[PDB]
Amino acid sequence: MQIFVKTLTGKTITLEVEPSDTIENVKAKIQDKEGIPPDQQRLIFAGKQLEDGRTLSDYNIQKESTLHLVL
Amino acid sequence: MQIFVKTLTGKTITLEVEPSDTIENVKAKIQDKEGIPPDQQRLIFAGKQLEDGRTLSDYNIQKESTLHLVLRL
Amino acid sequence: VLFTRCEKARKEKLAAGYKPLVDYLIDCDTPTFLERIEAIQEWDRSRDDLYVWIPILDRMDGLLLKVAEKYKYKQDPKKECEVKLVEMEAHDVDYCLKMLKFTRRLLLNTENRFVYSSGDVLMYLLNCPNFTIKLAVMRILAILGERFVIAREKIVAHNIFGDHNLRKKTLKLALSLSSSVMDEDGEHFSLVDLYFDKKKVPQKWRKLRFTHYTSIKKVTMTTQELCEHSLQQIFDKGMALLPAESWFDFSIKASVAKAFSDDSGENIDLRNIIIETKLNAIAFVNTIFSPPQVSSKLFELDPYAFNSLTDLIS
Amino acid sequence: QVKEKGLINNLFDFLLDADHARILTGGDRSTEYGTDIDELARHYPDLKANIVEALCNVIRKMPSTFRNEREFLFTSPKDQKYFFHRKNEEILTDKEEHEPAYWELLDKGTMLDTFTSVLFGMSLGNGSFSQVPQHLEARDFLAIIFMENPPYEYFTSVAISNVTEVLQYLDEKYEDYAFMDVMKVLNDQLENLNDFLNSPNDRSFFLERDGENSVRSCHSKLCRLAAILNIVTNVYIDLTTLSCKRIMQIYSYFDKRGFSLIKNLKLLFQKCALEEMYIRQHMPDSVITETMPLPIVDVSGDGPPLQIYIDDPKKGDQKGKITSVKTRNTLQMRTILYTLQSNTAILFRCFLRLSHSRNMDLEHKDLTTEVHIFENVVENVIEMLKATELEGHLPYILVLLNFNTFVFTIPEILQTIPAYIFYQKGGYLLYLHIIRDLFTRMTKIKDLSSLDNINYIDESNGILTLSCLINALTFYNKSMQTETMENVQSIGKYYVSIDDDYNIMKALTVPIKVMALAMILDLDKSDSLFKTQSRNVPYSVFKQLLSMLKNIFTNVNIYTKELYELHWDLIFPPIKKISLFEQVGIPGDVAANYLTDTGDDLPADNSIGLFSPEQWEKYKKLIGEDKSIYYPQPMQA
Amino acid sequence: ALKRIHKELNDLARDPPAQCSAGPVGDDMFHWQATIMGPNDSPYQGGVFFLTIHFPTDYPFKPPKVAFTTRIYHPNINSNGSICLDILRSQWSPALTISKVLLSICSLLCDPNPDDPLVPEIARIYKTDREKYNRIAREWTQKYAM
Repeated sequence: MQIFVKTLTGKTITLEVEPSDTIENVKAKIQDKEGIPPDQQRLIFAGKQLEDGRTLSDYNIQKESTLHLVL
Repeated sequence: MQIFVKTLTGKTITLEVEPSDTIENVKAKIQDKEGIPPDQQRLIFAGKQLEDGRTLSDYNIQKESTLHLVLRL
Repeated sequence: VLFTRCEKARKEKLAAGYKPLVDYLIDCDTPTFLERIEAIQEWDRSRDDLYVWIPILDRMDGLLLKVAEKYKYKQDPKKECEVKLVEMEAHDVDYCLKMLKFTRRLLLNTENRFVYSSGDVLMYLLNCPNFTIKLAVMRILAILGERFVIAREKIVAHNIFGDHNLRKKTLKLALSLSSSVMDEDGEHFSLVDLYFDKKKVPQKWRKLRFTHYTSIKKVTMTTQELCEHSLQQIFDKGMALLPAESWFDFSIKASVAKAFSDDSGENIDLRNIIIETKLNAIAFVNTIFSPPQVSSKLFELDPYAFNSLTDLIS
Repeated sequence: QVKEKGLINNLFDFLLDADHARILTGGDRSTEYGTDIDELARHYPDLKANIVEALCNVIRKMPSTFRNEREFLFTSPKDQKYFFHRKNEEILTDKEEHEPAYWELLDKGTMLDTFTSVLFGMSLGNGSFSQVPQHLEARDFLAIIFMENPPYEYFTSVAISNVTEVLQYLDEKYEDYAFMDVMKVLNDQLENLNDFLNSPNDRSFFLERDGENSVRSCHSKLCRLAAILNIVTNVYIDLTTLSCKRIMQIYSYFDKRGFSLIKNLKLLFQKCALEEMYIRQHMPDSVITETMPLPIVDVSGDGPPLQIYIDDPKKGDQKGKITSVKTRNTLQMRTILYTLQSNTAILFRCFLRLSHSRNMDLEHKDLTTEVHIFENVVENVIEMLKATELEGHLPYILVLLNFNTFVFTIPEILQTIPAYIFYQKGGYLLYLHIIRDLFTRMTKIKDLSSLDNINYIDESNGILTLSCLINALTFYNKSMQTETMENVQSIGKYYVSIDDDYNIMKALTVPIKVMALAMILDLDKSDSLFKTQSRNVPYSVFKQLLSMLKNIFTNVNIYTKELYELHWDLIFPPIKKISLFEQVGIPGDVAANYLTDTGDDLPADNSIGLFSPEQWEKYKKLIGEDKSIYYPQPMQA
Repeated sequence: ALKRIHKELNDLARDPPAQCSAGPVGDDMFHWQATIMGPNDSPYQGGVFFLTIHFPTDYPFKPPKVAFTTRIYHPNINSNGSICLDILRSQWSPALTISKVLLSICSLLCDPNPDDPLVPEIARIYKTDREKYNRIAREWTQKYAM
């Protein structure tokens, strides 16, 4: 399903993910769309930083969710 | 037909729906009457949640049937 | 207390409905006012807001002061002079009790009691050597402060709990007697046993032995001497051999000894009064001290308090 | 059953009863009740019409329940006079509460508190309340807010706060629902006070009329006006609330209703300051300090009117020691006057700011209206300053100077265009004359050591003179440094028939410097400022003069051969020529097009042929002997 | 207050401000964690700041308690996280929303209030030396906010 990712320091994009996908996979997709490696990407949602080891299901991230990127 | 929705954190509301109506229509009407976005809405009937793709007739929801509304994050 | 304009207007409008009652207890002379307040025992209505009773309380607070100053119990901050251990006349004792008991009853049957503002009158009267007045004041103080622990905050309008002098006096009162003692024979004796014939009063409680450090001032009084001397005589004796600061403490211990010196009706009544004052002091200190502070100050020093309390309520 | 039986009507009808309204407490509980009614409307859209109809019906019915409950001003038993008359009088010293509290004890008071809390809750709901503008004209909504004969404390009450929230919500949603109506209400209220505003300026209106019912009537009018002004300044006209639509609405109002409002506000502030001064001159000092109006709930004290204490204000606890009927009446009067003055000053500052808040682009009509408003406000301020002589009115003059400084500044940097109009009308020359007179008066002061220890402002002549002189010198200094002036564009924005385009701020900076330097030289010629053998001037005054010298000798990169008077009707395309053409018969659009094409030049002959024969005759007849009044003219020395 | 907090969170979710984000902590809707990004052209620009918000049982009739969990340099912000803001102290109204509070805090970040500060030292160094205040704020943000 589709997800919304706004770059606070850049532009906004949309991605496709699955509930089981880890935040590391999301960061890898962000790198593919932009280029910055996951280590430098900072992911924020609902006022809490997103951890690579976790996943969307653990964070309860739903469809059309809007996340924030700091780079 | 008329159904009831009980908000565990409030009062009960009434919805005018039909058996063929999908759960998405019910969620939209619940948002209209309450203002909660449909994605934040979780509906429970007889202890089981409801899938947006299915219809009321699929879940065997009939006239006067009372659903429960909960929110999950 | 400070009320917002809307709150003050609402309170005034509410009190406007109690005007006949206020005129009933305010348009009468002092003896009639006393005989009228003493006739108010049961509440046939919901708990009245204490604000509507402000005119009455002040009047009572006016009279109590006249008795506090008459015996000089009012401690003057301008003077380092202490308070003499002088008993109150029985007439004055009844006069003060008639109003203190009514204050207890009123505080029991009212809410929004933060408006209660007498405060210092109770502090002054606590210095009275007579133990009935001490019991009444301790009862009123214990009913208060219970709100201050239920809410733990909020304007209170007396704030007497902060003072360290009152804390020290209350701790001394709560430690009067011991919930359990080891008699000479070695058999445990708890204060509850005072109401059963299966045991005898320990000889330790029957004799007075007070020691204070300035160089060590000692007052010793045997059972026979305590029986011969009156309570005021004992206070006079101790006052002549001890520094001022210790007098209050002595006034407790002596009063305890004289209570247990003989098994007379007056002595038994004084025993009951002292025990009730001890329980009320425990209740009060439980509300103006942190749990660890209470354990370190009272329960560790008096371990058998809980067992006696449980045994006394059946 | 609910719809037929009208239970929704019963949900509101009980709010017209004082007992139920008081029970609802008019706070939190009433807001929750309003939100609950809004949620009831939301859950059953079928009931929205009934709920709105019931709300409108109760709003319409509420004014009928108002009545003259009681009186707020009481004559003194000893002399049957409301206010003191001599500084040596005596005080009855009653035991009553020092400050009266009437509003919450009135039936309509608590009723309005509760009803406005309910309305605030419904607005918080953001549901059915959005439909009250329909089938309820604002002329009826305002009928409950601005009731006749309110208490002196009405403008500072929970009802007014809730009404402010509700009106802010409505203004944000419906921009033009009520602004015109409230402005009309304010103007009509000011008109009703014509007797009080136009009274002689040499004596106190109230003290002259003391002992008559006219005092009570005027005080009730002033209380209503104070409530109106508080609402206007808090909701509609505020520097923070000045939106583009708001500025356009103000322009439209002043275009289609005239400028009588500005004159009425000038008169209001002038008379309020005069009343405060005169009243303070007939009360014992103890009452003066006992009736200071400054500690109002939510004023903060900043801004005019300036407060002249008698005891140091950093001590506190100065109020409530002594009370009496006259003392309470004086307290009410002073509170009302203070709030009126403060709100009038805020309104004048907002009027002088207007579009420059947003820097939005303006059409010719909007620019002309803005400059007209500036001209009216500045001329009214100058008239206010000129009205009263400086002898014996030092407190009033100090308040006036503080008001002028506050009005001509941005929350501070000078407002360049209003200040330019101020200079063109002779305001700075008046300030110079006042400064010289105050300097001569200061030279008469017996000693100056005390003047250097000014922990606060008193009624002493020396300290008042020092404060007035310092205020005037500070205002003069702020108009000479380009760092503290709004950087408005050059005069080319306004005129085309000019010799040279010059930056308005820098061009204005020159004449002020010339006047200040001439004044300093004249003072030197008197052997006062310099050449003295003793410290004949306090430190602050000499520091201000040194700053003036430093600014005067600072350089600005313009030459400013001469300055052109700024007139609203002469802004290109000038309204005078357009109006003349309209009188002739030509449409305004054609006149504007011709003026733009010909570069602001009158048609000497009909060779262009756009004037009809009779039109040409009328044009030649109506021009007048002088054609110089249709072009900007240089400003005289 | 639950009906109010629900709609506040819904409003934030529908059109969240890109400057800040917030949500419940441990599903306790009365406890919220919020994120703020330093305002542009400010010494704190580019940083991330965490805040803890507690909603009183009588919300919105009383202001929420907002504390800066992350260390920050500002005249009106104390190291313990306490905030000195008008809307949270005296200018609170039920009409205000948490999003408006976050926007006001973000504006205050680049618009301090030296005349009425919380920690005197920061206000004094700000008034005496603007450049030194900017430098120290930048260093603190780099140390902690980044």
